[PDB]
Amino acid sequence: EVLEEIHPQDLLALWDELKGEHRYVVLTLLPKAKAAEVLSHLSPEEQAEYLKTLPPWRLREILEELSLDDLADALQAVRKEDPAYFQRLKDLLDPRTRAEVEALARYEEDEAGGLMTPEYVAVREGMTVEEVLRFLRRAAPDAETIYYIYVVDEKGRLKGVLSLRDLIVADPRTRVAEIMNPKVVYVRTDTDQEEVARLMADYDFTVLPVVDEEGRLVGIVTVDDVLDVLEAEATEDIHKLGAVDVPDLVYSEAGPVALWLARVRWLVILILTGMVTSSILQGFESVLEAVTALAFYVPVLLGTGGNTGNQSATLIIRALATRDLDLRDWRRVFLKEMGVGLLLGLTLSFLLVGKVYWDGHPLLLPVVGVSLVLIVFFANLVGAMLPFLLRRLGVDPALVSNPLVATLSDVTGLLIYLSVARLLLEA
Amino acid sequence: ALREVLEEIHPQDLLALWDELKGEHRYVVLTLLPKAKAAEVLSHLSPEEQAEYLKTLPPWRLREILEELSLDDLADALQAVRKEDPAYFQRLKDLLDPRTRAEVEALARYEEDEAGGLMTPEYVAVREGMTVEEVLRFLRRAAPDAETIYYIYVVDEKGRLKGVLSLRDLIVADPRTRVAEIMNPKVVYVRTDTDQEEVARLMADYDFTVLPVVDEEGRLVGIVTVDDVLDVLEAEATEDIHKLGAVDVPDLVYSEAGPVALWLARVRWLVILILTGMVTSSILQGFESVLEAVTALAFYVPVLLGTGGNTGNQSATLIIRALATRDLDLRDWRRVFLKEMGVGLLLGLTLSFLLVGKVYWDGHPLLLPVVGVSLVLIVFFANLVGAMLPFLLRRLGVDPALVSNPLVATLSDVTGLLIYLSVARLLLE
Ligand SMILES: [Mg+2]
Ligand SMILES: [Mg+2]
Ligand SMILES: [Mg+2]
Ligand SMILES: [Mg+2]
Ligand SMILES: [Mg+2]
Ligand SMILES: [Mg+2]
Ligand SMILES: [Mg+2]
Ligand SMILES: [Mg+2]
Ligand SMILES: [Mg+2]
Ligand SMILES: [Mg+2]
Ligand SMILES: [Mg+2]
Ligand SMILES: [Mg+2]
Ligand SMILES: [Mg+2]
Repeated sequence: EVLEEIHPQDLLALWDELKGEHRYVVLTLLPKAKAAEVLSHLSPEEQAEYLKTLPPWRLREILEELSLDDLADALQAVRKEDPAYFQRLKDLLDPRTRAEVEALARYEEDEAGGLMTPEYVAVREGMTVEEVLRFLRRAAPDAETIYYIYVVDEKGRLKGVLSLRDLIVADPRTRVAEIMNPKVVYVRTDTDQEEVARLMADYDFTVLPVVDEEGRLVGIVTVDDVLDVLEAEATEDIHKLGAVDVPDLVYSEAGPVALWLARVRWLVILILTGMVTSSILQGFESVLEAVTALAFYVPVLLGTGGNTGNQSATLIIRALATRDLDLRDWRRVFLKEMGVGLLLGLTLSFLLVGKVYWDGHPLLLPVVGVSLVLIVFFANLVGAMLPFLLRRLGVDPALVSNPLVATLSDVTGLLIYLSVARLLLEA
Repeated sequence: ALREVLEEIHPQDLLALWDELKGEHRYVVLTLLPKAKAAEVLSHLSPEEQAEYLKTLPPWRLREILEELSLDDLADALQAVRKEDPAYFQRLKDLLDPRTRAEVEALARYEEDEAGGLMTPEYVAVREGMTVEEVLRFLRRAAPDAETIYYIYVVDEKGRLKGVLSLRDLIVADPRTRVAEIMNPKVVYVRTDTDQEEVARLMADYDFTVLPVVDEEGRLVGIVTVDDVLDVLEAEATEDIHKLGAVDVPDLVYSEAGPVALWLARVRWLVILILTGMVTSSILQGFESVLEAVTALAFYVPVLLGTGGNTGNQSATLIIRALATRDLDLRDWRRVFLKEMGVGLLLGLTLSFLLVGKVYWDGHPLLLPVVGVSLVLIVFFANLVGAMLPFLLRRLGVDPALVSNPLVATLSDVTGLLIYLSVARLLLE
C-alpha cells in the first residue's frame, strides 16, 4: 500500500511532532534505504540515540544502505557520545567499508575530507565516450553521482572532468580527453568547510573533486551537503553576533544549565569592560556634581553610540564573510564610513538637541549636541574597523559581536561626552 | 595578445578581479571578452552594475551579450533596467528575437522573489507515450539549448505535470522499456507564487538539484536550479544579518553603495530608536528627586543598563534564528518563556556577584542591594523580553528578524531604568 508511497521527507517533517516509540518502529518498518535516509537527516543527537536503540540487524541494515560520508557523520556522533559502543557499533561493518569510513573520520569534520564521499566515478585517461558510458552503467549502482566523471592519470591524480551531459551528446567513438575539461577546479582535504561552499557556489558546480595532500583524487563533495554548510555557517555567524559562542547549539535541544554555560562567558567579559564605565563616571564627579543635567542624557547619548557602532560593524562583518570586502579595503571603508558618521551625527543631533531644549535645559544644549556628532562619529568608525582589525590579526570578525561593540561604545561615549563637558565648563 | 593570454582566463578569475578594476577597465573587458564569457560576467554582477553596462556598452556587444545569456538571467538584467530606466528597458527588448523576447515578457511578469521569479523555461519535457530509447534520442537533440538534462519532466496533452525522470535512470534502464515506467508521480513541485526562500527550503531538504514550477492549474512553465537557490540562501541569510543590526535594505551591497546610499539605509532605524530612547531623558528627570539624594547612584547606570541590553541581545538572537531555521514552533513560546525564565535568573545571579563586588570595592558600600538586586531584576526581565519579542512579532505577521539588536538595547534602556530607579525609590525611603 503506502509502505512504498511515503517519502523519507514526509516522515522527516512530521518527526517534530511524533512520539519517540512510534518514531522508533518507523525505523524498523520502512524499507532499508528509506530507514537510512531518515536517520540521515536527523540531529546528530537523535542519530546516536537510535543507533543505540535499534536492533543489531536493522542496525547493520542502516549502516549498509547509508552513504559513506553520511555514515562517518553518524558514527562520529556516537564516537563523541558513547565511545565504547562506538567501536562495537563499528564492528558490524565489513572490512572494505570500515576501512573506508575510518579514513573519513581522520579528516576534520569542518574541512573537505570531512565533507567528501569516496563513491565517486573516476575513469583512467584514454577511453572513449561509448566505453565511459558502459563503465558508468557498471559503476552507477554504488556511486553517489555519475553526473560528473573525473579523469585521473596513472598515479591517481586529477587530469580532467567530464559531464554526463557531454557523453550523451557526443559521438560514442570520440576520445574523452578531447571533450573533458583539463582545468579541474578542486579542493584539498584540509580545505575549509566554508572555503568549499564558496567554490561550489562560485563556479555553479554540483559536485567537487577533493584531492588528497598529494593531488590524488580521494573523494567528492555534493552541493546538497554544502547547503547544510552554508546554513550552519550563517547560523554560527548570527549566533556570534548576539554574543553566544556555541557554533553547534540548537535551542530546542539544549537545557538551562547548558544555555547558562553558553551565554555566561561573554556577559562576564563585557561587564568587566562595562565596569570601566563606573570608574570613568567617578573620575568626572566634579562635573557631575556642578551641572546635574549632564547625567540626565547619558542613556540616550551613550546608547545612540552603540546603535551606530552595531550597524557599521554589522554592515562590515558580513561584507567580509560574503567576501564583498577584503582586508585591503579598510583604508577606503574608513573614508566612506567616516563621511557617513558625520552625516549620521548631524541628523541625530538636530533631533536630540530638540529634546534637550524642550526638556528645559537650553544651556547644556551645545554640550549634548556637539557630543553626539562626536560619538556617532567614533562609534561608527569603531564598529567599522574592529572586524577589519581582527582579520589582520587572524581572528573571526564575528567575535566583533553587537554586544561587544555596544559595551565598547560606552567606555568611549562617556570619555567623549564628559571630557567635552569638563572642557566646556571652563569657559 | 588580448584575445589570447586572456582568452583562457576564467570569467570567475575575472569576477574575483572585478572590484580591483576601474569603472573604465571593467568596461573594455566587458566589451572585448568573447560574447560568451562577457555575459557570464554580467550574469553574477549586481542589478545596479548590470543596468549600468547594459546602457553604456555599445548596441552591438549589447545585442551579442543580451542574447548569449541564460533566460532567467536575461529577465533579471531586464528588470534591473526597468527600475532605473523604464524607457531603455523596452528599447532594449528590441535587440531580442521574437522567441527569446517571448519567454521574457512572460518571465518578468512574475515576482522577483517568487518561484516564477528565479525560474527558467529551458527545461526538457516529454510524454509518457515514450520509451527510454526516444527520451535519450530526444535529449540529444534538445540538450544544447537547455539548463539541465539530468532531470526530465513529463507533461500531458494540455501541459500539466505528471512525473520526473533522472538521467541516471535513463542510463541504467533498458532502452526498450516505457517512460511512464521509471518516472515518478510522487513529483514534488512548487507554485509560481511560492516564496523565494520557501523554494530554497525544499530544494535543501529533498537534496534536489532541480525543482519544477506550475501555475494554479498544475501545468509546467519552468524550473529552478540549486545554483540560483544557492545565492538566495545567502541573500535571505545575509539580509537577516543586516536586519539584526538595524540596517533595513533588501540586497544592500556595501562595496557599491556610497555615503548617501548607506545614510539612506541606516538613518531610518537610528531615528526610530533615538526618539524611543529619549524616553530615558524624561525618565531620568521624573526621577531627579531620587537621583539628587544619592550621588553614587548614577555612577553605575551604564553598567546596569548596557548589561541587560546585552543579555536581551543574546536571548533574542538564539530565538530569532531558532525561528528562521524552522527549529521553533510559533507554539513553543510558552516553553521558551518557562525555559529562559531560569537561565536569566541564573545569569542574573552570577553577574550580580561580580557587579556587587565592584559597587562595594568601588567605594560605595552605602547599600549594594540598590544596585546588585536591580541587576538581577534587569538581567531577568530583559532576557524574557528579547525572547518573547520575536515570538509576538511573528503571530502578528511580521518578520521577527526585525527585533534587531539595537532595538533590543534601546528598548532595554526604557525598561532598565524604570526597574533600577524604582529599586532606588524603595530602597532609599
Ligand atoms: Mg569555521
Ligand atoms: Mg564528516
Ligand atoms: Mg553562483
Ligand atoms: Mg549557468
Ligand atoms: Mg552527501
Ligand atoms: Mg565566520
Ligand atoms: Mg522575502
Ligand atoms: Mg529572477
Ligand atoms: Mg540537505
Ligand atoms: Mg542524500
Ligand atoms: Mg539558472
Ligand atoms: Mg528572513
Ligand atoms: Mg547600550
